[PDB]
Amino acid sequence: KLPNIVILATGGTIAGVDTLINAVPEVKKLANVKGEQFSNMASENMTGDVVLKLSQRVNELLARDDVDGVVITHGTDTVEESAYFLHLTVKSDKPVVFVAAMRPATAISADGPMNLLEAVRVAGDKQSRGRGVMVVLNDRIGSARYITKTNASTLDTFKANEEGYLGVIIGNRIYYQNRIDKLHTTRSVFDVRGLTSLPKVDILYGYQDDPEYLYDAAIQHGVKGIVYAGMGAGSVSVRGIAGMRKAMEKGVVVIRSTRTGNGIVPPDEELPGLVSDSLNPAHARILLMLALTRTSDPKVIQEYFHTY
Amino acid sequence: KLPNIVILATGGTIAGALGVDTLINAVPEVKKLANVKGEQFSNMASENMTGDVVLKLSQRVNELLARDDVDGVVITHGTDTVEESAYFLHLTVKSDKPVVFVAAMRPATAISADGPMNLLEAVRVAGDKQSRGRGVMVVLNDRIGSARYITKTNASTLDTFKANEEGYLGVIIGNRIYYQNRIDKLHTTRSVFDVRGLTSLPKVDILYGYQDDPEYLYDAAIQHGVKGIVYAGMGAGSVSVRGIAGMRKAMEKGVVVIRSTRTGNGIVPPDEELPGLVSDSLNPAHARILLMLALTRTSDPKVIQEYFHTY
Amino acid sequence: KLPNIVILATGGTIAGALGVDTLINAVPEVKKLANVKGEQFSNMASENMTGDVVLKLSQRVNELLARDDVDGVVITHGTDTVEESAYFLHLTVKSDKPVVFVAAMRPATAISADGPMNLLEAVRVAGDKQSRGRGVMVVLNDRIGSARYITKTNASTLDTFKANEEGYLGVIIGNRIYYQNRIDKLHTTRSVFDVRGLTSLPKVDILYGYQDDPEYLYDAAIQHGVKGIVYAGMGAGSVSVRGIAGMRKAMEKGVVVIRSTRTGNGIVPPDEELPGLVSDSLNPAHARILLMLALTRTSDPKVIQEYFHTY
Amino acid sequence: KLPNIVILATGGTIAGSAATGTQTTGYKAGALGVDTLINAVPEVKKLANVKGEQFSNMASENMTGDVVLKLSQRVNELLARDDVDGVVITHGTDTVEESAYFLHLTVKSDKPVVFVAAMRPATAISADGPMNLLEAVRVAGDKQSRGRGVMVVLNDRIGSARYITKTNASTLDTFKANEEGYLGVIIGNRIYYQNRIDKLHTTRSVFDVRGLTSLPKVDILYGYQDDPEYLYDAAIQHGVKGIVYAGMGAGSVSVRGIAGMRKAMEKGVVVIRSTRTGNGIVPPDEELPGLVSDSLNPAHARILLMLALTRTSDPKVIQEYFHTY
Ligand SMILES: N[C@@H](CCC(=O)O)C(=O)O
Ligand SMILES: N[C@@H](CCC(=O)O)C(=O)O
Ligand SMILES: N[C@@H](CCC(=O)O)C(=O)O
Ligand SMILES: N[C@@H](CCC(=O)O)C(=O)O
Repeated sequence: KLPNIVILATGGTIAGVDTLINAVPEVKKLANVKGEQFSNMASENMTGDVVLKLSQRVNELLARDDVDGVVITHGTDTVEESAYFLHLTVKSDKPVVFVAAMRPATAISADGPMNLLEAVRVAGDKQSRGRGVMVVLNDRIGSARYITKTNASTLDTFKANEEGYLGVIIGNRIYYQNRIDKLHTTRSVFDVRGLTSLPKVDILYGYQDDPEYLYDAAIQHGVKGIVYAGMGAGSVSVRGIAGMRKAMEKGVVVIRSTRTGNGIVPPDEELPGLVSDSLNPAHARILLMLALTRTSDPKVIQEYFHTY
Repeated sequence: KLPNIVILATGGTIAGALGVDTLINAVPEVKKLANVKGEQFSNMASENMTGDVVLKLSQRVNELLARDDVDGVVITHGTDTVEESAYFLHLTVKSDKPVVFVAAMRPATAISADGPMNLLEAVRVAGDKQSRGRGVMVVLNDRIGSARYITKTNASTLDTFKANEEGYLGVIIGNRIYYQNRIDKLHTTRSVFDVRGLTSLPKVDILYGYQDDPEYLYDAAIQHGVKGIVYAGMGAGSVSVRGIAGMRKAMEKGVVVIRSTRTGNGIVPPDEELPGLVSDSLNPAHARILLMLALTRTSDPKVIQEYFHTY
Repeated sequence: KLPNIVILATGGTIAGALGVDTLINAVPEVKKLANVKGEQFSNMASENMTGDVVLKLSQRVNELLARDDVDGVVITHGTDTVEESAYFLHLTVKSDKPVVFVAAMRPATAISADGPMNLLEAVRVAGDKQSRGRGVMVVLNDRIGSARYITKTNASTLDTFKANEEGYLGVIIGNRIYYQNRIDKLHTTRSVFDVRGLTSLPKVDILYGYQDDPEYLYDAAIQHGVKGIVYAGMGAGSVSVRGIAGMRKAMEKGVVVIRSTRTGNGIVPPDEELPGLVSDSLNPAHARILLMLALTRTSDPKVIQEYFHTY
Repeated sequence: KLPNIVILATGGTIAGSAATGTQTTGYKAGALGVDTLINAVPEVKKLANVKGEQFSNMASENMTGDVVLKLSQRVNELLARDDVDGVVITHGTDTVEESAYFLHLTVKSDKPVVFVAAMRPATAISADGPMNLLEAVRVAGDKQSRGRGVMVVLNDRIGSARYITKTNASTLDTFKANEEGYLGVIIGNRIYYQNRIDKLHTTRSVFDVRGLTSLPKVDILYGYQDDPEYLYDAAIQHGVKGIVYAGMGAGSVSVRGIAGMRKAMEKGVVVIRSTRTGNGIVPPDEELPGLVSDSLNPAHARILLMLALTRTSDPKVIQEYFHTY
């Protein structure tokens, strides 16, 4: 028979979850779908405490024998943060597929309907198991660890320039290309099912004349971590170095990432802080927050940035 | 005979430690492309380049290009903020003579260092008469990028400088320049921005957009006297309820807010439902440069918005 | 007043069978942007479009643009060979009025079909005063590509039309056109090519380059009277010993040989030690179009090579 | 101690030289010996115990299936030895993706096989060959590189032989897999692995050519406006066993191409519909003649079809190979 798929709605312009389902009745030929309204917000207002609750609910659903996979509708702007959080914390090999739309549901040539169909097909395919959390738009299956919104406004915005897609959906058929060589889901050390709150982590940009006082402000409000969206390969001005050294003196963990959009920030002993490997600032903040729920050991956190 | 090209050095791994003359003598082939003079303007890693110094760089380039014995200028620079320096000069250099920034992703001592060929290409571009009137250029890895579109897209690769949606102005293949595009924007001799009499620039900071982004960072920027804030927003400059509160406080105190995007590419469109101006297709670093220069001429938000659509 | 735009239909799945008026009524918003008139030129899948028909298409567009009551033309077309038809008109249409090809990767009946918004964007482009004088354009997926640079890069995706090295002329975001580039090539009103009196075109075939590529395919093309051969070469138009023998036989019989590349992008540079001319950055399908038009004016290889560097 | 790596040289610009250092074209490929290349990069000896072997010295546009067959057989011999930990193969850029994918399907070992090439001749200013070779040796000698299929390394990137292609005629960064990305990257003397390909290769591949002396003939025909039926006739008459069609869009066929393919199939020729576009999926369509290439581009599709024809004539089996290899 058909796979059993829960469509868990959080908001986003792709949207009422039942209104969405009935607007795309073809999904009912791909799966037995049940809609659940988890929240209804624009994703720029999604917060870590709500994402935590999202992961806890998804873990509960996937523990059920009558649930084969979950599709999560979400706004595009921060889907990559929510998706990567669940990538590290969902303790199941059953597919979890985030889906979103770049055009509103009323727009001409709205992309939401076909994105949803594709997400349900992916979530219901036996071959989709064990691949980590996925993000599906525009016929592409992206890994939550590599995929990012690369363009403010286009349909094809979700890309992983250096890492490619896990697969594509063409002609109602899934073509799997890659498995990511990173830890996730069932292999992940992270289990947050007993957590109720998350560590505070802020992101500071790197640019000519970047100011020291933004580090001061972050320290004074009690951040546990700072992610630096650095110039080039996490390069730091003399002002940023002063700010990072002050932050580390107060026990704040600093991760140097990159503002460029892609690539590796390599280790460098003459610079302060840890390095983000190929994690962009938004993903690096998610991983650092979760790491800080378990450890403050810099060697462990640095390995996590190389392996997750 | 040969064009007269000044190689104006600011630092960077293409040299920074080595002096400009060490670079020239390491690549003696440049002397077959132009009569080259080295001038050491500074010698810093580009992450320490500052607006006050970029201001002086533009003023010095303007003096050089005013001379009849200078046909063009090649500016050696670190990769990390070359796109900020180049766009500043894109808007303030008052000449059609070529200004070409060049950089290297590998240090000059590395195996297969890219600096030598990047410099050779930059000199060929700066000395070609067909390069005039094209705006400020950034040359690496056989590519000629416009200062308005080109950005460092990768932390660590040789091919990092790309303009994903706008492409390259031209390419250099087999010792020949192939020009592909002219940028459909105002620059250089048609720009209203003139800083030849300025000594300082308005303070403009950049704040990131992300889940749980904090209001206090807006408070801190206001309390330290920023005149503008560039917001590297989620998606098309979308703003959380906390960012909205912070922007409303900044605007009440007269700070100009530009909504840009953290994504890397594309258009932030006007939106009546959100605070602030929009950055068009300017990324946060370029938006900060334009906003700083705009604030030297006006505080009218409708004029600043038009600058962002035309420069 | 609204611009007057003709929607000239040739086929493709954007109307897939379906008449042009049905497509217009499926996007009634176009009537708010322009006074539109549909004209059914043909109704075929674009893999069956032929040079003789493209010739007539070019002649009909020139007739329409000669009229004072026509401000621009949108041409609906299949995706598979739109880049061939579009580049042909890019070289042969004698007007600065916009000519905008539009297509769809999903059939008109599909869920989330891209045709309606592509058509709406194409009409917005064709009717905008800022769109004049830019050469022939191809509009899909919010992007405006030049017919000289744009190509179908993916067999099956909505975002397939890209120009990796040259970017887009502009984009359409939030019901507004953002122009980024003007192509630095000759086209339309500055093109030497005129086919308004022709009824047929010279025969030109394309042969692939690959390991073990066979000499007998050159023999066959010669025997069937080709006037030109475009070679989709390995790398930068590299040729095996078998391809060299085939090209030398073709050139001895007066066949003009153009070396292009199978790679998808970039410059095939001059190499006097290899037979034939080089395609500059033209891919094999575009190179065939230019070679056909070049042969209507000359058989001089030096002149043809200059065409490939300027068009 | 250090891994033992054989550098097996076939030719290419990476062994190319010229009269001056300013010409990046007009040089001559396959003119420097492998020991000249190794001695130009002596740092390789701190990464591995290296042995150079001159297999051939030709421009890769002249590489042929008969020689690629011998290359696969020689690499299999080398990797069977206990004193060989991996192999680096220097090769011209123009057809490295064909040679690499052939060995991807036929090498019967998990030890790394890494193809390396250069877009600038060895004498050029800022020549890329030296660092590409050092990266390839680092990759071939790392035990974490085992079991990943055959790799192609240039410009700090590790590409799978199944996805990587030369995308630009002339640039250093030409080797890309737009939709599938890189297996890994090499930054700061360190390898970062990102992906494992979800396809069959090497030790899990059914293709074995170690006893073969010849390969089936397969030609490639382009799809375009006015494409001629006579090229199909010519291919049939010269005895092709397979035809790969570099089709318009998603393997779409004109009325002339359809007539040609039906003639070929009536004569027993296997037709694979691929795409000239550069990327993406050619989907099944029973309304059209032939099999479909999945995401294989024409040059890769030709290699897989040649190897498929060494073991099967069953179209269901061949189509399944194109979906799984
Ligand atoms: N800012 C909105 C955009 C619309 C959408 O992507 O759904 C959101 O992320 O929710
Ligand atoms: N952080 C250094 C990197 C070296 C370089 O790019 O030249 C700089 O930007 O100067
Ligand atoms: N083969 C069809 C594909 C559908 C389309 O692009 O319209 C054509 O090019 O006409
Ligand atoms: N045609 C030459 C160029 C080599 C190269 O660029 O590596 C070959 O493939 O051998």
